Amino acid sequence: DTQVKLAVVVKVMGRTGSRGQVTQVRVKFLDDQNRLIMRNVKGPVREGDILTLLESEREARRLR
Amino acid sequence: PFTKKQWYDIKAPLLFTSRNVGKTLVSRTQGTKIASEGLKHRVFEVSLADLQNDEDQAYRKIRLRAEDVQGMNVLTNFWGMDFTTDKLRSLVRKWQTLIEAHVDVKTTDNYMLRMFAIGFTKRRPNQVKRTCYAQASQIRQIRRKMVEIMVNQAASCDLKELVNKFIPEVIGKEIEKATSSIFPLQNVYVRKVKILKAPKFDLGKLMEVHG
Amino acid sequence: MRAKWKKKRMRRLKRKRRKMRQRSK
Amino acid sequence: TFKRRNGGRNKHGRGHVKYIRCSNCAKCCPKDKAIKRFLVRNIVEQAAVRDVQEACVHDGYVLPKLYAKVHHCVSCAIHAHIVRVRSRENRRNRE
Amino acid sequence: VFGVAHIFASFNDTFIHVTDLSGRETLVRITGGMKVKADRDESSPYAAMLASQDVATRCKELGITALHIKLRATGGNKTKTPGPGAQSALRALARSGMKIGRIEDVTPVPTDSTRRKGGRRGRRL
RNA sequence: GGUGAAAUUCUUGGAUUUAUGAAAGACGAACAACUGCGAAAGCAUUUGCCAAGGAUGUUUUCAUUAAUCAAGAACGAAAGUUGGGGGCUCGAAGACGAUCAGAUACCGUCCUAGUCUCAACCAUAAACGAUGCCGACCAGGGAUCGGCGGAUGUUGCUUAUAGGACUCCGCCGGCACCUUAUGAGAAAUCAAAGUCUUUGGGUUCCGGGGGGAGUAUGGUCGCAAGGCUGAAACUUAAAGGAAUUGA
RNA sequence: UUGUUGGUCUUCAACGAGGAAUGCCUAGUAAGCGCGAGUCAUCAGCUCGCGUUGACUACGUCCCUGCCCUUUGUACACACCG
RNA sequence: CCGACUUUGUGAAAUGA
RNA sequence: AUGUAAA
RNA sequence: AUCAGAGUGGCGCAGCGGAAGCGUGGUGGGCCCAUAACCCACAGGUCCCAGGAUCGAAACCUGGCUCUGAUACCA
Ligand SMILES: [Mg+2]
Ligand SMILES: [Mg+2]
Ligand SMILES: [Mg+2]
Ligand SMILES: [Mg+2]
Ligand SMILES: [Mg+2]
Ligand SMILES: [Mg+2]
Ligand SMILES: [Mg+2]
Ligand SMILES: [Mg+2]
Ligand SMILES: [Mg+2]
Ligand SMILES: [Mg+2]
Ligand SMILES: [Mg+2]
Ligand SMILES: [Mg+2]
Ligand SMILES: [Mg+2]
Ligand SMILES: [Mg+2]
Ligand SMILES: [Mg+2]
Ligand SMILES: [Mg+2]
Ligand SMILES: [Mg+2]
Ligand SMILES: [Mg+2]
Ligand SMILES: [Zn+2]
Repeated sequence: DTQVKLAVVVKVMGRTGSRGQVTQVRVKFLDDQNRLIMRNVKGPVREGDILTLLESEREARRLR
Repeated sequence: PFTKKQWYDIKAPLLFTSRNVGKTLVSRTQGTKIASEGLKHRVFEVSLADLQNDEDQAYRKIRLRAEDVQGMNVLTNFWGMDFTTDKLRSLVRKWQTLIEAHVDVKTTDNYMLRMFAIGFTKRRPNQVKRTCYAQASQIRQIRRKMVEIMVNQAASCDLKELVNKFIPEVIGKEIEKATSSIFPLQNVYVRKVKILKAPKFDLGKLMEVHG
Repeated sequence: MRAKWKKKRMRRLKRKRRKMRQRSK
Repeated sequence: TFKRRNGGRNKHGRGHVKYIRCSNCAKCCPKDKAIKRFLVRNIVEQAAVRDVQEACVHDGYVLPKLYAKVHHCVSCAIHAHIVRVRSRENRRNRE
Repeated sequence: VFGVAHIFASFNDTFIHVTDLSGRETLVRITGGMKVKADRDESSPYAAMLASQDVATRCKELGITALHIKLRATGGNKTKTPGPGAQSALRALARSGMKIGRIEDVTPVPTDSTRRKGGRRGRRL
């Protein structure tokens, strides 16, 4: 029973993927605002977007 | 499945400042698989940082031997020591010489053990030369000094005073004070003290060191 | 290694030519 | 044609150099020819270091570090981009 | 109250092995492949994520509150670089609710080892 | 376990993992290098012993005793051979599981000989610096290895100094490297492959287009594998080296 | 005439959104809808123009196919279909 | 080859009753 | 994997 | 000479009456510049020749053909 948690995209680091189709962003957690994690995001995403996030403790790695 | 397990309190001898290094557990004492005599020889792996309440000695793991239990309270005596691998790999680097030695020692208490010593030359200040190598005969000379000094410091009373020479790093800091006439040898140490063959149980001998 | 394996072929062939001579000796 | 001055290995004054094993394919290449890097990595990368200083029981504790001297052959070094094919002129420098 | 977490972090799999302070009794041994369907997922860092979450829960349900970590690679005559699951296991096993006492690498490193699998030219693929 | 993914394989007769310990045999990490020694092959744990060795130093000796060397001789990696010891790891052959059209291969598991040691053979490697050996001259520099000489200036040393480490300067003898043609070269490149048509220091070996071929035959050595010595017939107009542009 | 075409009544097929594969397209664009011209004595399912209605997706990447530059390798030059 | 009884006595512990 | 003899 | 065994897709072969397939081969697309290879579809046969019984045969029995394998010994 994970409770879906929220983040804001502070900066868009890049655009990874074989076909360059998974944005790699750096998210900051709303519920406790000192946790910043690098995640993968698909589709158009800009700065300040709020992302719902089912499972939290996974993170990506630079140029995944 | 984990309900027939009782914990036990591992308490270290009086030659260490801190006590109660940890908690072990055994199956409840039956007969034929009695717990007390059944295990009786745990070898715990505990750093010396939490036995001296410091962080300068965060390296220098001590391995301690469980040798008796007294009423839900596990006695212990020293059984050996070593560096942490991060420590040793941090010390050993390029562009210098690594010096090592080893000796068998029989302390007055009927214990046989082995000493491993290690050393590394210094770059003196103003040394413009990129490297610091000895010349394979001074290596042998200071290896011979380490042998002589370490056996000299040994042939003492007991593991008590031997280990309390270990604790303040006696051996190292009077290896270079014995050989700064050949090379400085920054980071002289004793990596490993291997207790080869202990004499016997000797509960009385245990008791005053471990009270 | 075409050079090496040509050498090995001639080694085998010369061994077999030798055998035919210890036959017709 | 001779591709390099020293042959890709620094062997002068010797006749035989003890071989070693590539850390990836285990190929036996001489110790003076293998691409040898002394990698010293953190136990965890810097995005997970605050989170372990928030879990170390005793304060003032510093993270250990992985020291390891990895060896590669030329094949695996090229393939994994440890080293790269450089121009005829840039090839020579050792910096 | 202290335990010891032997994190065997090789490739192809990852082991998280918790014992008492002596190494003679395994309180819990959760394996990355116990928590996935794929014989290729068995080595990914995610497998170590959740297989460490369950270590933490079965560790709270046994009592020991702080943990001496001891990481270890394949060792011997093989790689000495921990598998992908090492850092994932530490990351998840610290933040799932737990206390880490002391980190240390106990990977087997030989003074010099026996001959290594692969032959002279080695694995050429 | 293993891989990209698999399966062969091990496993509730408790594998994998953890700790303690014992046996076996192998290997000697990191230190470890444009570093040393060795005639080359080669030689990295410790101490002892045994002989040997280059350099350095020398106001010691002999006095040309020297250089290179057909015949002849010593050593000569790995493999391999005869026979003991050992039998960990790894592993030709062999057997499997994959892949594939095939897969007698690369990949994964088991593995014999072998890997190790002894006694005795063998005599070849891209045995390489693809660069014989001794000698002289010629261009510059900083490194570094060993020895020696000279500097004051600090040692977590030294009953004080000397000496050891370190800084500076110079000699020899090493292993090399960086810059430049005024040189050489087909150029690549080379401070020795220079001092070559302005051609001559000495000496040994060795090549005469490509194949046939290090083959046949003869000899000789070897237990054998093979080694050393080694043609012809015929065929061919190119084969080959270096560098340029393009693909 | 092997019915040029256009009407009228009747005849009322397959086709249930199409396998492997593959094409075109980034804003009045795709797609839907008609008109005009070319051909023409007649025949427009075509081609070239024209407007009408009017979007989803993306604002990327070198993974597939290719292109340009540099480096590198080459036993290729009719040039890797070597 | 192994099983039981017999020579075959003594006391001690741990598991079944 | 491979690539007219038809110049 | 007797006695078994087997005659099934183009080839080698599976089949237990309701009743026909497997690999491969062939035919048509697809990928490729083109051929393989690979992906997707398509069509198969006088179930050796001639009878019978059997709801129901290629199978079951029998007659005819062709190959193969055995046994043909004491004198
Ligand atoms: Mg030398
Ligand atoms: Mg060699
Ligand atoms: Mg077990
Ligand atoms: Mg040296
Ligand atoms: Mg060593
Ligand atoms: Mg030769
Ligand atoms: Mg030669
Ligand atoms: Mg000097
Ligand atoms: Mg000729
Ligand atoms: Mg050429
Ligand atoms: Mg018209
Ligand atoms: Mg037309
Ligand atoms: Mg296309
Ligand atoms: Mg040509
Ligand atoms: Mg081709
Ligand atoms: Mg062909
Ligand atoms: Mg076809
Ligand atoms: Mg085709
Ligand atoms: Zn490799």
